[PDB]
Amino acid sequence: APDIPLANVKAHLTQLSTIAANNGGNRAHGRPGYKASVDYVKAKLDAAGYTTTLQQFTSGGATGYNLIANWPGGDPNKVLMAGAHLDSVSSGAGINDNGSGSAAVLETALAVSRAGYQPDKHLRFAWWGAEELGLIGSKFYVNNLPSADRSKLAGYLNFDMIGSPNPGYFVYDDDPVIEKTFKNYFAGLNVPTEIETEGDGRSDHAPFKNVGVPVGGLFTGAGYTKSAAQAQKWGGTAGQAFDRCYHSSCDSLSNINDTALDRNSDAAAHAIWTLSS
Ligand code: MET
Ligand SMILES: [Ca+2]
Ligand SMILES: [Zn+2]
Ligand SMILES: [Zn+2]
Repeated sequence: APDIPLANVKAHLTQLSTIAANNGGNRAHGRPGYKASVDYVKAKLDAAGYTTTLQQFTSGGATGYNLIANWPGGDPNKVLMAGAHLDSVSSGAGINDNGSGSAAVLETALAVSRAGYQPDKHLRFAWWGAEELGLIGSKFYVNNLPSADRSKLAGYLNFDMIGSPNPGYFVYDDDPVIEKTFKNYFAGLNVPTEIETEGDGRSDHAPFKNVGVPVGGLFTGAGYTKSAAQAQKWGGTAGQAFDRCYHSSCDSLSNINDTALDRNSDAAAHAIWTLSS
């Protein structure tokens, strides 16, 4: 797998920050900042050769969208998917929640095209709308997939909050093979990992997990407080939240830890290449 360049991921975060500032200060469902975010991600993918689909749905009286991107080729009967929600809450730009995961998945998709990668499994990437209203966009996607198509899913990898300013390195404990793939990557960097417990079923992997699709993912922490033992293994500040700007107006470009964002972007690419071979 390629090393994902941190500067390219940060450039996507800068564009999402400008989009929020030009649209009222947020990228929330039903507000202009959300569709403008979708348009930016779609344009980058279409230029790189992906087949893109916009899936529209209505929630809370307003139109939302999921953006699905398929890399042509690979086995149609074994699909590996990776995704991230693209909406924010209405209090701010949502740069760590979840510009961080959205930008890492987007740069991984661009890296597949730049590398001229031809995977054995078919690759599909998704950016979900309306996650902050209760996983509405990912539930819409799973509820509308025919059973024949659901059975072709080999795994779904989720990236939601991966650049927290006082980070921890948490790996989901769902499918064992996906979990081992991430743990082995961090082992090679000599960075310890812990099992994800703060978010539980509260992100877009839940609808997939509930229908039997293997899932996994990465998380760097939200409102919970980092312990002394955790600061000893990862640095940072014990007694402070992992993300002091969770769902706040201060979840801006300054609310990102570059080391954690780079490590988790590189781990995302490593898992995508490893599991699609
Ligand atoms: C990964 S669980 C914590 C984040 C939560 N899904 C959110 O969007 O706020
Ligand atoms: Ca990197
Ligand atoms: Zn989130
Ligand atoms: Zn959130």
